[PDB]
Amino acid sequence: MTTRMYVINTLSNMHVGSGEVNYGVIANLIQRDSVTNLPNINSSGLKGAIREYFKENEDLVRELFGSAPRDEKTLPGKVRFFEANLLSMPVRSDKVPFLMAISDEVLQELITKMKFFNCEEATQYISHLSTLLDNIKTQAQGTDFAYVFDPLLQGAIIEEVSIRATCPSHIPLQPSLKKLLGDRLVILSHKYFSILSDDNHLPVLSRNNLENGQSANLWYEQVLPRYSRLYFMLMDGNAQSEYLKKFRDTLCTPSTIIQIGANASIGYGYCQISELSPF
Amino acid sequence: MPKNYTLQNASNLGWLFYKDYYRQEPNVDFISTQGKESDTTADFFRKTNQRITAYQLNSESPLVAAFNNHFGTPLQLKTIYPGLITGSGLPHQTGSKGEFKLGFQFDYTTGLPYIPGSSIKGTLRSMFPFSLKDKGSTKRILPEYRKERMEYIRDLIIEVTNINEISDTEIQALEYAIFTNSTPSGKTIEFSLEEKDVFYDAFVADSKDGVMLSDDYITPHGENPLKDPKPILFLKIRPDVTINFYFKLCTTHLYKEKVCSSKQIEEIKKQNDFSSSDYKMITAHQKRNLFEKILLCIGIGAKTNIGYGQLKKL
Amino acid sequence: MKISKKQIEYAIEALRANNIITNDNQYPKVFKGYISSFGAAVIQSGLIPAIIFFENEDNDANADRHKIIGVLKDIINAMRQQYTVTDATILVSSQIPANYSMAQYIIEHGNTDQLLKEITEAAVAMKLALRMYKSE
Amino acid sequence: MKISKKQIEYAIEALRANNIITNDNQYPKVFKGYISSFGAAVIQSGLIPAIIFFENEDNDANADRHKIIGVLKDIINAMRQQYTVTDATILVSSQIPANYSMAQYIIEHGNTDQLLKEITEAAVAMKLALRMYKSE
RNA sequence: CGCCACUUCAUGGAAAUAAAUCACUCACGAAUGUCUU
Repeated sequence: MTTRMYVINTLSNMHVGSGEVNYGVIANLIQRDSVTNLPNINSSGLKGAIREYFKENEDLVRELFGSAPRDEKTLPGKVRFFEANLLSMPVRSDKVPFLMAISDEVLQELITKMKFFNCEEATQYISHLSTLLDNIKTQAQGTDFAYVFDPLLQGAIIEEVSIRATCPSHIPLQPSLKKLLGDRLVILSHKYFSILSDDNHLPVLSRNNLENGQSANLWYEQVLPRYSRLYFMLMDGNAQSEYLKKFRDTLCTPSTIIQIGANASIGYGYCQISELSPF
Repeated sequence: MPKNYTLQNASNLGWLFYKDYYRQEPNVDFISTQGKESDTTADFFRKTNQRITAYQLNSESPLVAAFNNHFGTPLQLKTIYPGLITGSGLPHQTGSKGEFKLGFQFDYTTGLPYIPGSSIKGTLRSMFPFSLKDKGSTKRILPEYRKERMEYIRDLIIEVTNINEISDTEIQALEYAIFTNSTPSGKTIEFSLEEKDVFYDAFVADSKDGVMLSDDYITPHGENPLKDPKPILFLKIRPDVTINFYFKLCTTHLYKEKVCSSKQIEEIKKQNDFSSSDYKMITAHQKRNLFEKILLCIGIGAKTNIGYGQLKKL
Repeated sequence: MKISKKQIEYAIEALRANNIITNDNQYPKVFKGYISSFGAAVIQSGLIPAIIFFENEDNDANADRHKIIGVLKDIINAMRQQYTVTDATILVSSQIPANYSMAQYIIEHGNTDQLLKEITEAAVAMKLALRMYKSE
Repeated sequence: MKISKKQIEYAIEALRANNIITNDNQYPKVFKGYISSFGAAVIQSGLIPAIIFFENEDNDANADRHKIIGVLKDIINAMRQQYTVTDATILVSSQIPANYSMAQYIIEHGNTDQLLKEITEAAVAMKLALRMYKSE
């Protein structure tokens, strides 16, 4: 009841700038986790974007998010927003346009987070994800692996000639886990996923500034690829029930699209937020 | 596999063009000078280019359908033949024979050719008077730039909407509201969530009967006509290909040459001294028509001066 | 990625040793674009295509582009000279032969992340080192 | 920390001496952003890359960005002038030569913990002293 | 009318630029001002 896990499905190339200076090729990098070095959204940015979406409902924002800055009455927000961590990232291939890529360490982190935070429907997900991770570890036996669960994706090149996909027939993929993580799922080793998600491999978009049709500036912007999945934790801090119901209804409505990150005017950070479906 | 891109049987076009293009194969050499000019290297690159230029796109594509669901009703325009080029400045070159020398703009996830929303926004803004920044270098051409573009914007607005007369300050306010979402200055207008202009990515929608990517040549002849030319091979979007432009546009309210919010304009209307002569309104449909006219006028992409990237109504 | 001061020192000596920096602490203005374009090519097309393009000696370019690949090789050699014993067990500490083609060295050693990371760090170091001197 | 009045005085004198503030107590607007961004660049990147970026002349910028590096060098020189010369002290009091770029000095004068501390303090003093003046 | 091919396969420019650099609130509140031998 208190804690729910929400999945973020991005519909365009999303950029949450870290704001730091990079003197290499990429001038603008994206936010990364302080521990795992994976792309993420700061909880402040998530809360700001969601508050911007709900700004019209003044009572709901005041009860859930808190008081507006520099208001005379500073009242704390009741709902607690946790940072969104990368769940699945699309990887380019030769057999299919893109595949859903997740590492064993990402799965273990998700299992640990569900154990610690005690999500609403966490028990079945933890059980099945632990079973899947144990099967993957048994099959790998300490080596690098790229495991697909579709027999047609055998021998697929996951963005790099070194990484080739093998299909272990013994390991089953439950349909709810497929829905959570994504179709055409590949389980990568930590080394492979770190290589595929580092600064030399993440997609970059080139932009230039034109003055009377002549280029004045030029820079590269790192982006999180479209259709990437991130999970964040929402804690119900004794907030009012009806406002909470309205919040979850609007948030999980299929017609709802939320903008998170930078470059809103050029259609960058548009996402769909989904709740953890019961298993 | 070879045609009809889809999501189940395809190779990521950006992947093929950038990462898999220069894969190291047995008996294929392009490190040495002899290898780069050899016929084996030319055959290798010819096969790679043929793989690139064999994919079609159906109108009922689940990718394009998902794009339509996410970003709304598209603006469908059709490519004419010089071709269409996007991302020409992306580095893709080694010095070999039969390879694509210029870059191409591919979506990372889907792999489809696309035009980033930044490109569309900049192209549309370039035909507005206040696109050029007031700077020391630009101050020589600054007056003529705005003078020429303001007339064009005026006729286009009078064409697309019912407004009989528009002022220079009104045009400035409209431009800064559409592109900057602010006032001409640095002031912010209290806008609602829906009162924002968003320029999504233009995607290739449907190649009716044929592939969507073709190969083209630009062959510069140097300043010496007695020297040999220089064949440059690049990848272009084929003519007769449907491009889907996605926008999120709102209604702009102008009262006394200033941009007003929707609730602001409601309050202004409710007042006693409401002059209907000073009230102007451009709707989202009229904004779309304005953008369509701009696109049909100048086009989008690279080498637009020499014809590339011109569009016709579907 | 943080560029160390020793990497910038290596870049300075490599740019002097090949002949990017003249005796009066000046360099031709086109090498700036050369190094920036090499970084962009590495990030976009890949390590091997960029190395092959900028390694070519039969160019129509204004200046000697292959000298930037030479500077790359010298910087990588200097970096590998200071690899620790425990680093040599994980990382390849062998010196790249002077006359060896860099592209074929990378190909024969694979496409390992070590070489790509070293190339990117050395390219950033070269850019920073050129930023310290005057463009003719 | 707390604001050091002597460092603020040094910053005032260096800003006047490096032709940042005109005869009227006024400065070009972009220098505020320059001073503010210098500290963030120093923290996020290395000290050497930040000093290279800001000391770089012939750049494409709205004003003379290397003037802030000149101001920093003048402030560091004043601090080293005021340093107490006693045994069992850590700070080295030798001044930075006027013919020396700051990048070169930091390059060949490593173990730069003292230099890092001085540069951060001088940046803070510059930021706080620039507020006495008006931006055009 | 017959017979017959060679040549050329990227250079130059832009490689980040400005705005915001913490803001508001709380800055001590209550008890004890002598007590027991």
